[PDB]
Amino acid sequence: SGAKKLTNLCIKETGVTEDLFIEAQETGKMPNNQRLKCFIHCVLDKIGLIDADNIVHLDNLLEILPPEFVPIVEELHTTCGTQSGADGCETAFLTTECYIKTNPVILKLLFTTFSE
Repeated sequence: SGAKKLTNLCIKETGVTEDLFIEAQETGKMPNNQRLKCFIHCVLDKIGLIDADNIVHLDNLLEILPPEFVPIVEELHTTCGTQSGADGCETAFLTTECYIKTNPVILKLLFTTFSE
């Protein structure tokens, strides 16, 4: 139950609440709440996708994932890269906003996954 274990830890660590996830899903617009930004950073950090300098390395998934995920990961990495904000949580949020614009199908499924 890896993804649920990860989600649990990051919920407890950031204080994100279910109302924020419901609002993102029901409105299609992630709310600009710092606890949601930091949850997203927490998830990226747990998977190893953002480093201590707040640079995103989504291309890491390419050595890891089955070939069927390569085109999707490559497109998100090349289109979005690192969308830098003032700190790690802002960078995670801005980069994920770019991911949602680039591949809404995949990001909507991931949001249901990494949700309480």
